[PDB]
Amino acid sequence: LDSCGAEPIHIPGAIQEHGALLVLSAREFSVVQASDNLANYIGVDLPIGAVATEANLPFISVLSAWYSGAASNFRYAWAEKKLDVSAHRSGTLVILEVEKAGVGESAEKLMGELTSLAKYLNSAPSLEDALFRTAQLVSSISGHDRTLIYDFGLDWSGHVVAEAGSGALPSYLGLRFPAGDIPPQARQLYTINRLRMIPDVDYKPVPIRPEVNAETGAVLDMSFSQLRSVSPVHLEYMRNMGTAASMSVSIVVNGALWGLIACHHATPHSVSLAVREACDFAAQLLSMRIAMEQSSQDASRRVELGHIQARLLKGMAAAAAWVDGLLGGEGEREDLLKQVGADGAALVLGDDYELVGNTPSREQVEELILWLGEREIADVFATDNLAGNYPTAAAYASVASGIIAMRVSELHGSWLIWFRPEVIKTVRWGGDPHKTVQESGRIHPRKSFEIWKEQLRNTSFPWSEPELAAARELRGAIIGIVLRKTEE
Amino acid sequence: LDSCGAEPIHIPGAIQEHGALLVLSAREFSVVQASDNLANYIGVDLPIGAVATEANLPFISVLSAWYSGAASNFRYAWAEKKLDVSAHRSGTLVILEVEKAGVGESAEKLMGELTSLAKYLNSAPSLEDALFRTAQLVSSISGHDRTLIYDFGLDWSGHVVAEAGSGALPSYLGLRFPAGDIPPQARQLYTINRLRMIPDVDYKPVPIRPEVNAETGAVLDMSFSQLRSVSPVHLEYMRNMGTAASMSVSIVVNGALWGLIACHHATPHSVSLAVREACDFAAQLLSMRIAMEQSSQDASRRVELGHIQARLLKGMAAAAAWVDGLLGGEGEREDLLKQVGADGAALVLGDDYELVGNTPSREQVEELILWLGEREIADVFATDNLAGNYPTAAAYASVASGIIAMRVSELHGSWLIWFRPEVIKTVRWGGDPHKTVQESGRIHPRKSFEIWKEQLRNTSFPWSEPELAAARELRGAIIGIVLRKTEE
Ligand SMILES: */C=C/C1=C(C)C(=O)N/C1=C\C1=NC(=C\c2[nH]c(/C=C3\NC(=O)C(C=C)=C3C)c(C)c2CCC(=O)O)/C(CCC(=O)O)=C1C
Ligand SMILES: */C=C/C1=C(C)C(=O)N/C1=C\C1=NC(=C\c2[nH]c(/C=C3\NC(=O)C(C=C)=C3C)c(C)c2CCC(=O)O)/C(CCC(=O)O)=C1C
Ligand SMILES: [Ca+2]
Ligand SMILES: [Ca+2]
Repeated sequence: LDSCGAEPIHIPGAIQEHGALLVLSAREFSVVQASDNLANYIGVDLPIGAVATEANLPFISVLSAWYSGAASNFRYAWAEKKLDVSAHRSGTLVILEVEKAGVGESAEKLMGELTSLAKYLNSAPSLEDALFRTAQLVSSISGHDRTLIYDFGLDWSGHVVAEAGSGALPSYLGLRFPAGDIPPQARQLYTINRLRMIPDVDYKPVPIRPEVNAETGAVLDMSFSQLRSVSPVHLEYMRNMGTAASMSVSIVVNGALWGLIACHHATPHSVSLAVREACDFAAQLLSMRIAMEQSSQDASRRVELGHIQARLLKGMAAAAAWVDGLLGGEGEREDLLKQVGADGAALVLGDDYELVGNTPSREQVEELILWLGEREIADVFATDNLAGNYPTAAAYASVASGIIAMRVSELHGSWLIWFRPEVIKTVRWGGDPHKTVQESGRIHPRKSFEIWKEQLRNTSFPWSEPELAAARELRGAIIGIVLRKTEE
Repeated sequence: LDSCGAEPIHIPGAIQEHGALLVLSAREFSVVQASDNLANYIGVDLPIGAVATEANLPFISVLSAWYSGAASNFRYAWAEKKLDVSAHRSGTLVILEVEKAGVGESAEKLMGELTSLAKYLNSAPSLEDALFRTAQLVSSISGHDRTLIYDFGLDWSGHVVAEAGSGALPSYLGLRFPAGDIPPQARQLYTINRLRMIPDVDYKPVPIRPEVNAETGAVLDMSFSQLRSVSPVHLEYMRNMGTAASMSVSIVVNGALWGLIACHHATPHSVSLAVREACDFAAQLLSMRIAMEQSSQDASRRVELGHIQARLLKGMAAAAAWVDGLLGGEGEREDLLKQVGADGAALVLGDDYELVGNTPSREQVEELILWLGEREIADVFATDNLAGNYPTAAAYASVASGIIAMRVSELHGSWLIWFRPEVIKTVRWGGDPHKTVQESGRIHPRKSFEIWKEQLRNTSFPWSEPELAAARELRGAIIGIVLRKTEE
């Protein structure tokens, strides 16, 4: 259960103060909803149900032409009001937003800056150098007191891997922050909407009315609203961190959220639409370099584990008993361990326990199998910290802090379990990563982000996605080989 | 009409000599078809209709397990017969192939070689350096007399951009070869099947029988058959080139065929399955570096042309007459030309001709519009060599060798045409690129690939995909703006 993750952040029915929002129906461009501050930004009152005309909205022919083409987002520089206008499509609606235009900016200056970044990335000595250059560029153009790059781990915790700034905020470079600082619905949203900005932590939310959109009969889906009012609890987190403004940018690599470029200010601070879009572009450029590196490594590992797989599957088929493809020689046993980069394995077939390499005792495995028995396992169970959910395991963390466990073969109660040892390491966090407080029925963030150091115990080197896949495929192979052998 | 492009290369009903082929039905693994040389490679006669058993095929339980999992290709090292076995799925069939195994190779040596390439690419000073390193690696592992990298142009002609080898074959580095050397169905096939090998140009094809597959009732689709007998006319091309063996590898970037790693030998030469797969891997690695570079440039250009588009669309909407967004000031006119990187444009609205920048005369444009009038144009007509299909245009190649032409507005006979000048350049081809001979009812390749040099005339700098898109979008915008203005 995750109460943080359950907040419906995409439907707050309000926006921040630095702009206004209008919802139009696609066919007619009839005004279906509006933020309470609309007439202010645009100088004309649009009653609900009324038809936007060119007199109200000088850009409406451009909006019309945009609507029916391919571009996902509308942009229009409304010089007269010094407003930047943006829009997106949602169902049968157009959601239109306006904000103050940038001052003293040009497309041509931003293009030269991004071109230089692209060229630098297109050589790119090293990823580290690519990350620092990208943070420095974003810092230069956004004017924020701090810009960092936040790299997500397999558990959705993250480490600060690059940083630039004015000195007005603390340094978090090299620190880890827990998964729960960005809850899963926020992570999902941030996968599909790559930009956000909070220019003043203490804005007063501006209501969107009417509450119910008459075209849809539901509340407004603000997933792609740039002005969307943000979660109260995140604002509390910002206050606790001492950041009066933020802006972040998703780094999306091969369709998955790789990390964030996160920016903060010690006082209120906004960034123009053109500069936000340039920061997205910068993140995309960086993502291309990251991808080169990520995919080469991943693919190489899959090739490697494929070779080991081919040998195991061949020996399993050639042997009288499939198990001897795993246990029947020194190469077989070495390959068994290498298949997932483990240091040990138990093959448990009914009452026969066969321990290979470095394992817990028979007695420890039997207890572990009883413990596993009581869970639903789709294909494989994997953990890098078995003591975490199975405390009796702390007694054998030196050999089996990490496990991949799975049922195998045609016999219920037969398992293949791979083991990894504890690897102790010192981990420095931005504050106590267990510190969330429950109060008035809600989970609140920690108050301190001061370096919080631990000697991490009972935790193995993490299981990679190629190692998990290889486990799944081995499992599939064992049963398919068996099935076919049985046809005879 | 393209008779070269019409040959059904994926259904020759025969294979090359260096392996054998068996078609199995998926459910039963019943033998549906076989190459005439099968019993030779595998030592057991499989009558058609008969059920493959483990005695015939020791790997059949592995094949069975593979069939029902996710992997696209089967591989099995049949040590006893020193055969490499491969397979793929096609409809309800499995197509299984066997060939001689490699001698004195290891997975671990190939992995170290590819890892070093990946690491080099993951810094990669320059694309040129990446291309040469990749050719050198492929040369090292494949043993071919020559390895080159062949980069496709927008017209599907290609230039040799890297090369390595023994000296036993000529150098083609820096030469261009015409589009018709690889016809469009071959290019399509090579987009989805990234590997091919022809170990001996003078092999005698081995028939697959029966002719009709009884499970499907049609001939065998050999698109993904590695042993497939190849087009006779390509074999003629190889003989003319003096290459007794070849192997090539597609370089696929963002789903499109970017180029080939092409290898040749002056005498017969084969490459093992493991080495072919390593060459595919090498091409994929290279593709990741190419992609970084390609996508950055493309994306930057789209941003740039987007900015110009936003200005044009805004001026078109603000003006009484949409045309003044294009003609109504110095910026408007500059943006009009810049929208597609042109040096000139004609906006022709009924009988009013408005020429901007460097154009042909009114009289020349009027004739051009008559010529255009007689063609079907989906959205835009674009060429980099207008004299090519419109010879009277040679008289104004200095100003309008290249054009993008399109109908615009709500009035039939209204056009926007952008112009580019001739850029003369010296082009060196691998033989006369117009030289194909018709004989006995078929098109044959040239006999000489000796450097063939021309001063290329009547040809502009080529139109890029972002420039074409920008033209299409402008066209869409003009009509949408007009439509909405008209609502009033
Ligand atoms: C019970 C809920 C939450 C706890 C507890 C908590 O700590 N956060 C909780 C919820 C949300 N956080 C949201 C957004 C968000 N969080 C971060 C986190 C970081 N900021 C940093 O500076 C660093 C590290 C140096 C971290 C790890 C960021 C960057 C963001 C995005 C907003 C921004 O750029 O400031 C969030 C969603 C907010 C919204 O979009 O409505 C929730 C619900
Ligand atoms: C009328 C048909 C053809 C003309 C004329 C011609 O010149 N080629 C014709 C047809 C086919 N070519 C096919 C394959 C193919 N072509 C090339 C071309 C090159 N080899 C080179 O060395 C260089 C440049 C240095 C070029 C441009 C290659 C590489 C290939 C792929 C085969 C290989 O690696 O040798 C083809 C299809 C063959 C098949 O797959 O069946 C046809 C029909
Ligand atoms: Ca990561
Ligand atoms: Ca190219």
